[PDB]
This record gives sequence, C-alpha cells and structure tokens, in this order.
Amino acid sequence: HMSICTSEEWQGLMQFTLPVRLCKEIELFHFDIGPFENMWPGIFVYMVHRSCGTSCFELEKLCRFIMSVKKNYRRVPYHNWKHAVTVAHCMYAILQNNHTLFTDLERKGLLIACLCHDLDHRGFSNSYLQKFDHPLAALYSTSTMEQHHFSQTVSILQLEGHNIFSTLSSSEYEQVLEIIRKAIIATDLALYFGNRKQLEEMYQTGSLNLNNQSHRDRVIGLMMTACDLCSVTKLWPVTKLTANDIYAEFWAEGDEMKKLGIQPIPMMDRDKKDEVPQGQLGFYNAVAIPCYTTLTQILPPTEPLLKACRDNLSQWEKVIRGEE
Ligand SMILES: [Mg+2]
Ligand SMILES: [Zn+2]
Repeated sequence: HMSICTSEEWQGLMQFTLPVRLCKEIELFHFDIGPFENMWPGIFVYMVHRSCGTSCFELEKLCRFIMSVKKNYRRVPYHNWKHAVTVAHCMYAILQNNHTLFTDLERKGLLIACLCHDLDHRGFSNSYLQKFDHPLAALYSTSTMEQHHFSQTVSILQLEGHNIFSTLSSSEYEQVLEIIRKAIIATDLALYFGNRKQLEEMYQTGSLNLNNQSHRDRVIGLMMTACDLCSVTKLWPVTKLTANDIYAEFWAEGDEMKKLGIQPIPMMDRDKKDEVPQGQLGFYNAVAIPCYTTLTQILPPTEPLLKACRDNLSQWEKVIRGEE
C-alpha cells in the first residue's frame, strides 16, 4: 500500500551536496525552504547529520527512507511534501538552539516525526472524516488523521532496507517509536489547547520538571505544534503565500461538504473569502500567539518565533484596516 522510491531516486540523494551558502541560512528560524525545491531531501539529510551525526543512520537506509516518505505525500495544496520539510526545518532550528536539553534518541525521533507527521494526508480534516463516517474515523476514533500518519510512518520503516532505527537496542527502539507516536499525535490541534493550558500552569507555578517524563512529553508536544504552525513565523510575504495554499485546501473540502448538503464553516467556504483576514486574526489570537508565548517561556532561545508571529499578527491587522 506504500509507494517506494526508485534506486535512481535514493542514489541521487546520497550524492547530493548542499551549496555552501545555504549552510549558514538553514540554521536560522526564519529560513524559507521555498526557493530550493530540488534540494529539499538533501536539506533534510543535512539537518539530520548536523543534529544527530553523520553516522547516526546508515546513509543508504536514510536516503531510501526519505525518498519513500516524499513519495507517500500526496499532491494536495497544503499538507504535502513541502509542508513536511518546512516543519522538520523548524524542529531542527529549535533543537539546535536547545540541543542538550534533548537526548540523542529524542532528536532523531523528532526530526523523523516531523518529516512524517502528515504522511498520506488527503486534504481532508478530522471534522470531515468523522462527520461523514470515513473508514478511518471508525478505526481511529479521535485524532483520526494523526493516528493514520503514524501508521504510515511505521509502514515505511517496515519496507525492505528502510528501517533506519534497526541499529538501536531493543529498548531504545521501542522508546523512539513511542517518541514518534506521541509527537505525531500531538500535531492534532484539538489536543494543543489542553496541552498549552497545562504547560502554562506548570510553568507559572514552577512545577514544570524536565526529568518528569509526562512533562517532557508535553513540552515535546508544544514543540510539535510550534513547528506545524511555523508558516506564521516566516517573513510576511512567505506567510501570506502559504496561507493561500492552506485555504485552497480548505475550500476544496468545503466544496465536498456542500455536495453532501452541509454548509461548510466560513473558513472552508470559497464564497466567503472576505472573512479570511478576521479568521486569521482569530487563529493568531487563540492558537498561534499563545503557542509561541508559552514555548518561549519554557525554551527562551525560541523567542524569535514569537517575535515573528507577533509581526505577522500586525500584518493581518493591517489587512483588516485596508492597508494591504
Ligand atoms: Mg496534520
Ligand atoms: Zn502538519
């Protein structure tokens, strides 16, 4: 059921060399992978090597894994291969700035979880799947697509010559799969609200403790949200172009809902584009800003993400004032 890369594809990646000029840019939070499409797989290899080490994974298996992952993302407007690499780069930047707070196993697991976190996304939301009783909603009662993404991740690792984690001890192997499962499930925004509220309380009361596994799981979960939403932390033109893709996907879902006799929420209605700026303001105030605010309190080095998010909030406010 999984697509598999070709030999030409993974061998090509093995020989790829990242232009020297980008080495410096990739370390920055605001880096936009957009203008370097042919280099995306190579950029991921580079980040894994820098964060985890050039020998952390057998190169041949890592290249097969990456190119097969790319082949299992669909040609949808937003939850595609570009989104996966963008989210993984944000994780790389967060890890580089907070390196020793995380174990080697966590860094490998998180970069991989980010690349695979939307695997086989079809362009439809959990709301849609559950509303119309898709088979996936029966199999996965909550966090439907996310449980599916994790299942797809395991399926790729099971492809011949694709298991980049086999060299881990049996104990660490189970530990990394759990890190990945929890990280992918955390990308279900439905869970973010409670996770952020809990973390803020733990932080403020001083009970937050990183040697407490349940606390670590929650911090990692907020990092996942922060990376998944990072388009709001790029330079405005980038943030604006990405929003176009996000809505293109939403509108296609809304179109299907109308065919089934259900009026879509305004956000998914292509006939209600005038409501988008206010909708963005609402998302930033209720989701994005609080997310990066709490992440910055827990991990000070991530402050640049919050500053960028605040700048974009101001940009959406300018749009509402008619200053676009
Ligand atoms: Mg997702
Ligand atoms: Zn995502």
